Amino acid sequence: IRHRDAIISHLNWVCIFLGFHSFGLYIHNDTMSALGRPQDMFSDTAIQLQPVFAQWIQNTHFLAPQLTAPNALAATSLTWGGDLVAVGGKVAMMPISLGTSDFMVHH
Amino acid sequence: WLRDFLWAQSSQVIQSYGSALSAYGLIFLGAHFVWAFSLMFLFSGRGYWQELIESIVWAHNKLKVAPAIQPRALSITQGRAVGVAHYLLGGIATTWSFFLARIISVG
Amino acid sequence: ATKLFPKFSQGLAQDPTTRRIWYGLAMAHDFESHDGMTEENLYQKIFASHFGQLSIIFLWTSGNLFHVAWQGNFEQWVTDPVHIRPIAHAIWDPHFGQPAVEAFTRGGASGPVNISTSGVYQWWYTIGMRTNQDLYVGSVFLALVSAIFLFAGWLHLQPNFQPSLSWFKDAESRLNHHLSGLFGVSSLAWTGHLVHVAIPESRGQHVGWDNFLSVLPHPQGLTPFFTGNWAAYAQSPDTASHVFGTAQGSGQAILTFLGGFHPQTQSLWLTDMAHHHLAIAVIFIVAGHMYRTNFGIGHRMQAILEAHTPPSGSLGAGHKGLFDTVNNSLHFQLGLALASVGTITSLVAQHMYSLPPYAFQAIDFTTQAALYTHHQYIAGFIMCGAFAHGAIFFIRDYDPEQNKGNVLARMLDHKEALISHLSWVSLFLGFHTLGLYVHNDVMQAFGTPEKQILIEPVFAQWIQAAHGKALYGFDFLLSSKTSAAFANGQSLWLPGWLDAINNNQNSLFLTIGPGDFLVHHAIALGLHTTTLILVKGALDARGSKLMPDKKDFGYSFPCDGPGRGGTCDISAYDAFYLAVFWMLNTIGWVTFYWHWKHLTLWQGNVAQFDESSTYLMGWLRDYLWLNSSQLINGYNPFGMNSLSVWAWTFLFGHLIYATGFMFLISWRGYWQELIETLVWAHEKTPLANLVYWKDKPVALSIVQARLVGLAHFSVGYIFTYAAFLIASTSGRF
Amino acid sequence: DIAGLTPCSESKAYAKLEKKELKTLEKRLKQYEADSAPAVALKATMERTKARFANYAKAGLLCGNDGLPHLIADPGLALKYGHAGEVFIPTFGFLYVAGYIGYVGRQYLIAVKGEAKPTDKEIIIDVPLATKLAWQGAGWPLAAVQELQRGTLLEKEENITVSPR
Amino acid sequence: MKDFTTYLSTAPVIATIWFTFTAGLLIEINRYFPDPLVFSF
Amino acid sequence: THIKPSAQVVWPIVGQEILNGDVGGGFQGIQITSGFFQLWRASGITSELQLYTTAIGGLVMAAAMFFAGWFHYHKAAPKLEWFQNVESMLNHHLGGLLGLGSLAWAG
Amino acid sequence: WTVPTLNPDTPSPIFGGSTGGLLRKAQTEEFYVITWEAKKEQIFEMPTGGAAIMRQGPNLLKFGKKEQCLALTTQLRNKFKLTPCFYRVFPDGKVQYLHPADGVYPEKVNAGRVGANQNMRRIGQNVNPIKVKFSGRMMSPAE
Ligand code: CLA
Ligand code: CLA
Ligand code: CLA
Ligand code: CLA
Ligand code: CLA
Ligand code: CLA
Ligand SMILES: CC1=C(/C=C/C(C)=C/C=C/C(C)=C/C=C/C=C(C)/C=C/C=C(C)/C=C/C2=C(C)CCCC2(C)C)C(C)(C)CCC1
Ligand SMILES: CC1=C(/C=C/C(C)=C/C=C/C(C)=C/C=C/C=C(C)/C=C/C=C(C)/C=C/C2=C(C)CCCC2(C)C)C(C)(C)CCC1
Ligand SMILES: CC1=C(C/C=C(\C)CCC[C@H](C)CCC[C@H](C)CCCC(C)C)C(=O)c2ccccc2C1=O
Repeated sequence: IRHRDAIISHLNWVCIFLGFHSFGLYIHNDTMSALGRPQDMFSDTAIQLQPVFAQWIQNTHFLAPQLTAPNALAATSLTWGGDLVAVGGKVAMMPISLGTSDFMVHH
Repeated sequence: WLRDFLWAQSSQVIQSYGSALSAYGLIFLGAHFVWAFSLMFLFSGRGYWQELIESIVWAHNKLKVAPAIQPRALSITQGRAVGVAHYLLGGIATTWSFFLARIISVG
Repeated sequence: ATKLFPKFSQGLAQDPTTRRIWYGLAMAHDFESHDGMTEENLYQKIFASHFGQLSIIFLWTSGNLFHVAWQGNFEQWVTDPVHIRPIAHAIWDPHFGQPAVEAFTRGGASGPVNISTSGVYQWWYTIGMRTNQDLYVGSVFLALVSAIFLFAGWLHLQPNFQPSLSWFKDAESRLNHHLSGLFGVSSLAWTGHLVHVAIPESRGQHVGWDNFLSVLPHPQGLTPFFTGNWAAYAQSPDTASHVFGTAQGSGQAILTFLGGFHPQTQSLWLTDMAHHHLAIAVIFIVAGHMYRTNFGIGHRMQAILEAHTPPSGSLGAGHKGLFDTVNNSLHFQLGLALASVGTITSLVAQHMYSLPPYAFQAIDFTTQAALYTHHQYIAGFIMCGAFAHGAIFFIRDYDPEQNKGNVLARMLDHKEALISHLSWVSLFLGFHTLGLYVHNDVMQAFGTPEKQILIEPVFAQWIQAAHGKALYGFDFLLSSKTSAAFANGQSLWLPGWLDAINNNQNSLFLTIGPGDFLVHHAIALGLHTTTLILVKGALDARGSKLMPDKKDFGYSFPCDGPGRGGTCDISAYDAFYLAVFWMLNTIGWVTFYWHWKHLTLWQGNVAQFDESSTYLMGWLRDYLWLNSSQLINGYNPFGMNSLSVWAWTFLFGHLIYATGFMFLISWRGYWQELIETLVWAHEKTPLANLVYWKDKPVALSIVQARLVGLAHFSVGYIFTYAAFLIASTSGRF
Repeated sequence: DIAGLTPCSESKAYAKLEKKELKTLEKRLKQYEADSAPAVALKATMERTKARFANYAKAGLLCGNDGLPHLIADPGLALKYGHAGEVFIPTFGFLYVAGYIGYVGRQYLIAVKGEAKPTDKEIIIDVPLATKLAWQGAGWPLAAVQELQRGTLLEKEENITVSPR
Repeated sequence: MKDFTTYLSTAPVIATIWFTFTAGLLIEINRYFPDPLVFSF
Repeated sequence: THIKPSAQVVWPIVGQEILNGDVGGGFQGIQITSGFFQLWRASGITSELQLYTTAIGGLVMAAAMFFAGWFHYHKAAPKLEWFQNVESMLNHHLGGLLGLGSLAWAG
Repeated sequence: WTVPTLNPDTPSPIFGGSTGGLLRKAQTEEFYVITWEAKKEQIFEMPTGGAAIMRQGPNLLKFGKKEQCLALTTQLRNKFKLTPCFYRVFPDGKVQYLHPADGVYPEKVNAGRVGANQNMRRIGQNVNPIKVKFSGRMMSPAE
């Protein structure tokens, strides 16, 4: 309670910073796509904002039965990587690939 | 998100009339209604509604049907609570109907 | 300490916060609240501001003309107006990518351009303009007129040209001159233009300042006029084979009463409009000779008003003491003027789509839609302002002692009855319209559309059949080929009128059904609830049971505190702010109805509206969702087209609307504490406490919050629907 | 032949809609066996559909180009062409019941106004009194007219008003 | 059980009972007289 | 893999028997989204009789809970010092509620 | 009774510091000082957020707002039954005694304070705004 001003000021700042660098990315991309400049967007093709930390964690959990969980036969989820499980012709679960859109929406 | 998610995936909830998913279209529309109805309580204040209520209480007193439990407008706090409750209900039920009508059809 | 900017308020100049800037921006034109304001200085500043508004209007028209002439395709559009799109102005946006430079190259232009949804091309083509030099000269002339009005506004603020307070309060002379000259002689001069320029230019003959004294408007020049043989001016009208702008099937008449539409342009006859403005000019000139001026004849409005006291005391004192009330209150005058102007703006909107006055209008569908939506939203705003200023009158200007027992006090006397009956009509219309729509939605949901409540609008259909629509079989007045009303018009407008109203490809008295019934009752609910909110804010403006001393607090004020149960949104300003939402919804219903009816008419699929407008999933599915496809595909991962700007503007309006939600739901007190924390943060941040504010940051006031939220709301509403309307009409047509 | 509306017995779009609904129902019915619970349900639904169409065409309802029954609100057109049961008769049918409700509630309010705590007789309903008044409110129109003619339905200027009247 | 029947006479309980009654009456009317678009009987 | 889970049947009253959709299994009802079928198959139910008896047990336990509320308020209500035994409450809720519960489900 | 002069040698409650205290306003225009005599060392709530220990004897406290000082005043009077008085201090060094301006608290009478802003009419007896129109500044009929 005695330093609530600092807490709330820094929370306000991070909220504004995140709002800008998350939603203004969408606005920049909308403006560029409307202006006819898809090469200037934050896309997986033009300006890649790749979530490399989440991708690394994905790859690390996928390769866990090999090094860091050797008594497990497979990874906890197929979302980390690997092949799909199809039941009745439909996909039960399959690897989820994270890209620029996933970066933007996670932020 | 507007075109390829909201507008595209709404084709199952708005075309559900005459199906077993018609209740989902009905609740889609009704949740839209409740959501917009929340905006009468959120955008407004108690002082307009108390004056309207007293002008109506005049008409009830004229015909001798003025209740003994005096009609009041909802408190400011209650106005806000009703507004947010109807907002949450409308939005969440709209998403509920949209999601279920979409994914029961396509999945 | 004391600042300089709000020169008109010392209390705002001494305000150390950011509220000073905002309130000086928003109290600038409330001249009555200015420090050291005299009534005479008030009226004089109003006069000067009116001159400035006129100058701005004429400059705006000059700019429209100039850009259509310079960057437009007016000289090519007059050649093929059905096929060529009108250019509004060119685009020079350095943010454009080459795909956008390619996509906005429309209308036969050399580069990126904007397509005019304004209708000014059809208008200027109808009134005789054919070249870009005509528009250039018109723009120069209107810029000169704007400069002249600016100079007049400066001049009539100078000491020996500042008019007295009574000169503004001279109502009889102003009315005489504004009916006779401003309305009447102006219409006579417009008739002169149509007779001398527009009609000959529609007959292929070029008439300009170079030759208009050398060409006759009629082969029998002024002999039929001075001899009373006025029908000689209607002998040879334009044929049905007439092609606009040419001499093929010309006709020699200048004053007709043909009625209906020019068949090639699907527009009103120019000779009909000339005769219209001639008749209206005569009528207004004789109307402007009614009131008493320095010549001993005429009426005094005070006498007329004080004489109109019914016996039986049914209106009490009647209109006694009302001349003083109207003449001394600028808000009464302003409310009357806004009421009338908004009503006639709605009239313009309703008549220009049914009776398109301009050539090759009604085939420019985007133009029709834009004009209707434009003028109807303008009218809704003006009509909200009418009641707003009526409330401001009741608070600031109304004297209950000088209006002792007249109709105006008799209003406040039974205001609870008025408000409760408007409440009943709103409640009934809402209950039953929504209930029938929901019943029909549930019936279409259960796959049983034959159980819908489809009430045939037989009253409006009876009216339509009285005008000659033979689709219903009422055979009453003009649909009855044996009536006297029908017989007496056959030498007159009625052939054209009945050929035009029975043509189901125009918008003259469209065929209506149960969907029209339901949406007209929704429109009625909207009108009744909007005027309920506005009337209730105007009549409870001087006090209520919750706040009996409200007149002492002004028109706008935040609240009266959380006491007495809570007084949020208590003022008349708050009633206006609440009524603007309901007005926007009313006009949204109106323009939705218009646009869908006309989109199904233009597509040759009226059955779509007739079958889907009885339930609201048809409105959502077949109007909002179906017509949004091209709009939202204005830009996609596979490129963009000229609808990219309307897609962007769509999302823009949505964003502004939602931001307004921020100011409407979230209120001041959260933001003041947040701003206090931010103040602390700035004062304690190194390298940034070097920079300090001069105005202390504070959250927006409560009234200002409501204003800003309503402004974001309305701007988003308007931009969203304009984007959707233009993109759904311009995407197909 | 009122507003270009054809009777639903003579309209072809009406029969088209009937056969369309029945085709939907029988295309659902083809999936099940002879007498299943779903088959019974769908056969009952088909019978209800045919009965509904027959009963709407029998009631002299007018249909549009879409084959849907349209109601005639106007008295004079409803009474001239036999469409009074659409909007005109149910109008008074409703108004009877609505005045019933209002008159019963009014009488309850007036009866509990006399008690020492009239407010606690409104959150806690006097059920015997309410049922007495609900039963004797069947003659609400006559009683309301006779209360209107005595000047006892309305209150005089004892109602409260704001300061500018 | 005077207090219990006083509870049952409360506004919410009486409202629940009365609206269950009204809704059941309408539901039974619509079961035995299905699809009543117009007054023809 | 072909039958849509449904556990709610609608009465045919106002035309709402259209919501009783063709979900499969010679059945007409509302396709549920609760996952109860998969949960029951994971528990190894394989019969409607077991679900019925679980329902009866649940009603018995609801009566037990309401009796316990009445008992622990009106008949033998715990003192404040009993609620403030947070150490014992945590010991029992970890070992018994979650430990014995997880052990019983494991069994 | 006469106006007491603020003794600056008064100690302050035991407080570990906050972020809700004085800002540049104290350096620029004005701040506020509240003094009270405590019978024993007691923990009270700071209006700035946080708990402080008032010392046995006289206690001085600085605040940047009058509402803070009167909030602490009402807390000390209602939860501790003390008798605080606070001042307005300017960066000039000028001290203006504020709260018990008469010596007694304003909820009680002292027989010698003059009434101000007392309209001798009813609130429904105010004139209409059309009577006070064009009064120079924008005014209410209550004046
Ligand atoms: C205000 C708008 C409105 C209106 C006018 C209607 C009107 C109607 N609806 Mg729709 N509906 C609405 C809103 C509305 N609804 C909404 C909001 C919904 C969604 C919840 C629905 C959903 C809906 C469905 C799903 C259905 C209807 C149906 C109907 C019809 C009912 C006929 C009926 O029950 O006969 C009742 C006949 C009577 C005579 C009852 C009158 C009441 C009493 C009994 C009369 C008094 C007699 C006597 C004096 C009593 C003595 C005392 C007693 C205690 C013994 C009618 C056309 C049904 C239909 O078939 O439509 C075609 C139908 O299936 N509606
Ligand atoms: C679309 C609607 C909308 C928008 C844009 C905002 C925007 C904001 N809200 Mg609000 N809010 C809204 C609706 C909205 N709100 C509603 C409906 C509610 C419910 C009542 C609230 C309730 C609410 C609360 C309670 C709080 C906020 C907060 C915030 C801020 C956090 C994000 C931020 O600063 O990032 C940066 C700004 C944005 C993301 C906004 C969009 C800006 C983009 C990037 C464009 C930039 C334009 C660029 C400068 C060009 C300028 C052009 C020039 C010509 C002027 C921001 C000012 C919080 C806050 O202020 O603390 C941080 C907060 O505490 N809002
Ligand atoms: C013949 C003499 C005469 C004339 C021409 C005018 C003309 C005018 N006066 Mg003046 N005035 C006069 C005598 C006159 N007055 C006298 C004698 C007095 C003192 C007793 C005054 C005192 C006075 C005051 C105090 C003020 C004016 C103002 C005005 C202006 C009104 C605003 C305007 O332009 O809208 C004119 C608009 C129209 C004519 C359009 C309305 C008519 C139709 C019905 C509208 C619908 C159809 C539409 C025209 C179709 C358009 C289609 C297409 C062209 C778009 C106008 C220029 C005001 C102003 O602006 O100050 C500069 C103002 O404040 N006058
Ligand atoms: C002939 C027209 C007319 C005239 C002369 C007046 C004159 C006046 N009005 Mg009235 N009024 C009018 C029309 C008119 N109004 C209409 C049509 C409405 C309804 C919309 C109102 C509603 C209204 C209210 C509710 C109030 C007034 C008030 C006033 C007074 C001062 C207003 C002020 O300070 O301006 C300052 C105005 C502004 C700073 C403008 C605000 C911004 C608006 C919302 C437009 C923003 C557009 C935005 C920039 C677009 C962005 C788009 C972009 C992003 C693409 C003044 C006497 C006030 C008054 O008298 O107080 C007692 C008052 O409370 N008027
Ligand atoms: C969809 C949104 C919406 C809706 C439905 C309404 C509805 C209404 N508004 Mg508006 N209003 C809105 C948004 C909305 N408002 C917004 C955004 C604002 C800006 C703040 C306002 C500002 C405003 C003002 C200032 C005024 C109104 C008024 C009214 C009433 C007008 C009378 C009427 O139509 O009665 C018909 C009623 C309805 C359509 C709503 C009821 C819905 C059904 C019929 C009721 C039963 C449903 C169901 C059985 C309930 C189940 C409950 C439970 C069992 C779960 C009505 C309650 C006026 C008013 O109250 O005076 C009469 C008035 O003066 N409103
Ligand atoms: C018939 C048995 C019975 C009786 C006569 C009483 C009598 C009393 N109890 Mg006890 N009680 C009982 C059973 C009983 N209780 C049970 C079974 C429980 C366990 C839950 C309790 C728990 C309990 C507590 C914790 C309290 C009481 C209190 C009281 C007193 C007044 C309660 C009141 O106003 O009731 C009227 C209240 C109701 C009828 C509300 C019942 C709500 C139920 C439990 C939930 C229903 C939710 C529903 C499904 C939601 C639907 C939503 C809708 C939209 C569909 C009174 C001495 C209170 C007191 O102050 O005593 C001195 C008190 O604090 N009782
Ligand atoms: C608040 C106020 C105000 C304002 C108000 C308002 C705003 C109002 C409005 C109003 C309005 C807005 C109105 C309207 C009206 C309308 C009318 C009144 C109409 C009429 C019509 C008629 C009469 C018709 C006739 C006919 C027909 C039917 C058709 C054909 C032709 C003929 C002619 C036959 C003021 C300022 C005053 C002040 C006080 C307060
Ligand atoms: C689903 C459900 C149900 C049912 C349920 C059930 C049926 C349950 C059961 C449960 C159970 C049935 C449980 C059991 C348990 C058991 C246990 C928990 C055991 C334990 C053991 C132990 C712990 C041991 C220990 C030890 C050892 C190891 C050895 C020796 C020594 C000693 C003893 C120490 C109902 C109806 C309610 C309804 C709702 C839902
Ligand atoms: C609409 C509205 C109102 C008016 C809403 C009213 C007062 C509440 C209506 C609730 C129901 C309809 C009344 C309950 C009456 C009986 C309990 C119902 C039993 C009988 C029924 C069958 C009619 C406010 O008082 C208000 C206050 C503060 C901010 C916003 C608003 C606000 O938006």
